[PDB]
Amino acid sequence: TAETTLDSFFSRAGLVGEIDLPGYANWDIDITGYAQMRRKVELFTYMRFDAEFTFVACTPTGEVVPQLLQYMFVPPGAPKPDSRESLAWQTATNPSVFVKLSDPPAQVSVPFMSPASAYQWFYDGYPEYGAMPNNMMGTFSVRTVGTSKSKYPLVVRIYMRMKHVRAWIPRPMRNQNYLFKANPNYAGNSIKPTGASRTA
Amino acid sequence: FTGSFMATGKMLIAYTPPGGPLPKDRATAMLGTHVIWDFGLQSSVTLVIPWISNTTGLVSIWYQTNYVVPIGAPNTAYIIALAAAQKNFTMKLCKD
Amino acid sequence: IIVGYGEWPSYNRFYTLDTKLWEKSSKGWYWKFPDVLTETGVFGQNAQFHYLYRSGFCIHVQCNASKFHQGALLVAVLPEYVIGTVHPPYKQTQPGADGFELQHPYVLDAGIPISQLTVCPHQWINLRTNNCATIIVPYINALPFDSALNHCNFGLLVVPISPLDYDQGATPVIPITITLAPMCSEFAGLR
Amino acid sequence: IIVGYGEWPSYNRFYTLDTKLWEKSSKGWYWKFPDVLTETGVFGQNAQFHYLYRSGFCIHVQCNASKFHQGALLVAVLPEYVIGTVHPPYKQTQPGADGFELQHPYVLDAGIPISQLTVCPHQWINLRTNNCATIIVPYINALPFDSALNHCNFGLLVVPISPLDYDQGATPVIPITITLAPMCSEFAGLR
Amino acid sequence: IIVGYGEWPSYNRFYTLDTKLWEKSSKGWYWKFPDVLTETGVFGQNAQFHYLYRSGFCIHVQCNASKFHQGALLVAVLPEYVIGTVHPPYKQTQPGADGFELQHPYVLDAGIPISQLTVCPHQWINLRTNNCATIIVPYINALPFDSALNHCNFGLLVVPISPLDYDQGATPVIPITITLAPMCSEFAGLR
Repeated sequence: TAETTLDSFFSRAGLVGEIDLPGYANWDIDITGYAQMRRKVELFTYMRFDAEFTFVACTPTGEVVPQLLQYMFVPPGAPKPDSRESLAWQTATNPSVFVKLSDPPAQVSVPFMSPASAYQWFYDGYPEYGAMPNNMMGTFSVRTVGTSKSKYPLVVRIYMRMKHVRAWIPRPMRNQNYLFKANPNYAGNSIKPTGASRTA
Repeated sequence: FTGSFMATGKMLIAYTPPGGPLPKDRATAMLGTHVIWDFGLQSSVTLVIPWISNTTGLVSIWYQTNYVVPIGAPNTAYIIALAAAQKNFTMKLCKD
Repeated sequence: IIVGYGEWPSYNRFYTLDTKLWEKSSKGWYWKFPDVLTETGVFGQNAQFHYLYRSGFCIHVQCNASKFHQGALLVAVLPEYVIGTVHPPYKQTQPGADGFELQHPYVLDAGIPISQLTVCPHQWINLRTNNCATIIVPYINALPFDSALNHCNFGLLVVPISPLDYDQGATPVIPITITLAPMCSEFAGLR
Repeated sequence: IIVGYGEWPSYNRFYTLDTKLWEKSSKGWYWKFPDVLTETGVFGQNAQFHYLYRSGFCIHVQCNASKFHQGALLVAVLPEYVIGTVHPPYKQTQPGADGFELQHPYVLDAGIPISQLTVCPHQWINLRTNNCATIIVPYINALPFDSALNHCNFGLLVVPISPLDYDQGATPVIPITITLAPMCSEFAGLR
Repeated sequence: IIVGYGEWPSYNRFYTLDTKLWEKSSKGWYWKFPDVLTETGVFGQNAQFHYLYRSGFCIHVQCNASKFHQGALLVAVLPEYVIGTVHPPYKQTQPGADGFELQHPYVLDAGIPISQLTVCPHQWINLRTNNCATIIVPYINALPFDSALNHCNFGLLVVPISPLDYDQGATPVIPITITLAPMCSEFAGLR
């Protein structure tokens, strides 16, 4: 029984988003970034969990270079940086982490951000239909510390693991192929059965 | 209700207080005082008029659902209305 | 009775919607709650003149069929039942006290299988077993109160699992009656 | 049972009359009591050889109909049921254990409305509700005893309020059976 | 407070009507009750959708005048205040929450003297003595309940007994505010 608990079902950090810096990039937090995890989270209607993020940065060839990086987390409602010299970078209320590529990957924890009591994956209404307003976790912005252009191309990988997962209102699991990240529509003409068939 | 035993259906019996007009449809007929009468289960229902005196009230009867009947049973039925007075009815000023 | 999720609604009369005529070509119907009661009644008079709202419901479904008709109906409540189009129009998204017809009952207009609806609070309407199905649903939401006009808590789905069958001469349409009574209703913010 | 006027008859076997075939064109039937039993039986042997007489009655009416027939019968006793012609003949005035057919059931051959018969001891025979109707009538007269040959105490009226309906193929005639048992009978003046 | 006729109304918020501008040429104003509250408010929503009705009232009259204005106001309730024309029109007979102007305050549009109104529940508004006058009127009628749309229980009369006087430069209009709170209200016959 201990194997099928929610925490075991939703443990095992998975790669959510990859960032390329061939000199900054924004990555809005989205669990759906993990390809196979949307169908797993949609099986309930409400969730409440804390996330751990790990940032594994390296060159496109996987080689480790001596460069300083800054990943800043802007909480929901804060403005995003628009360039490499925006005043949003020096803001104290957007927590940052300064790590070299030689040091072990940065590991930060983000608590439950929603003003409601649970993350809801389906909004049966309007705040534009189906736009769940208070599901926004924040945003992670990555840039290389320094004023001049960096000497190496970088690839940043993000691994997210949920801890303390709580769920409510189970529902049937998706069987059709996903088309859009926000609304659940399918392809009506190319509708398929749940599984395989036979002859008799 | 005087239909076949295998005949089923529902009917709406609404009473409108004095002054109120005839409802335009079943949607506003249900909002007032009413009973939902299905005659597949119960063959006779009673509607109690709250109070009258010498505008008067209205009683209307609506098809909540269509008339469903099996094969071999008559396709038309009849309803008999039996009216009476409660224990608190009184009269005055006898007149020929 | 089926008490949805094992909880009675906590902290007020019967409403009868239009009958739906179940046929050989019928696919299914769904009603959005509490949007089904907003446009009609004293309950819907409070909904359109208040900001916040919370309430349970007591949905009762009946079918008037003889002994020579056969078929089965699956009635189930699906909290936060979002529609998936082949954006939906307003009439399809929030149909009034007249429901809407499912064009693809297999995926239920949401890309989810009909076969798995039994995970939700439900009852079976088998014409040879019973004609009644009553479900008591509590208030389900992430917030204690919510807008009744811009948000639907759940959607009542009634789908013919097995087609209606009858002999020629019998009545070809089976009326479906739904009687819903708000329970433990609350309102706030008189606008 | 319906006890007529709330009194049990005070101070003796079942008699079965001819069945009456209820049809689509039937208007109604009436039997004169105790003249219905005078011509037949050991009871009627005393009636024709005695001067005075008093007795209650226990009228039981049954209809043998299936579930695919519909209709309603009003059975009621009317003390001193006098006939009004459009004088009546003897066969119409005192019909034997074969009743008579009402030509004008609306006025009941007496100029009185059928709609008001419920003021009398009565029962309803609704083919989808019940097939039996039993009425216990006491002795009703202005004198303790009366002649059984020249005077009828009351007349049992059986009138189809709603016409018999059936599908073509079903039995078009519904037999009506009346079984009457004299109760607390008395006789005097052996002639 | 003046309790009308010594009885508190037996078996619900303040309503503020439009201010009336008291001037040098003003003759008087009258409001018909409960017709003054029928067209406005949640109270008037029940009045127009119910058959019967009964309620007391708590009329409060205020005048905002300085120490350099003078005048006196007689506020009084007159049960069954019928208008007498020099038939009245509808607007004159039942004026809404805007009253009507008396053309002949001496006879009070009813052929009765202004001098004798003190026999009714009343209070004096003397600008140098007080600015408030509150009257508690019970339900007065020959029947326990009455129609709120076709019948006015009483009429609140406010008449300037002595003309308003002031020096040139002071404000020439004195606003009159009436705040009425239904008390012990009852309704029946939801139409």
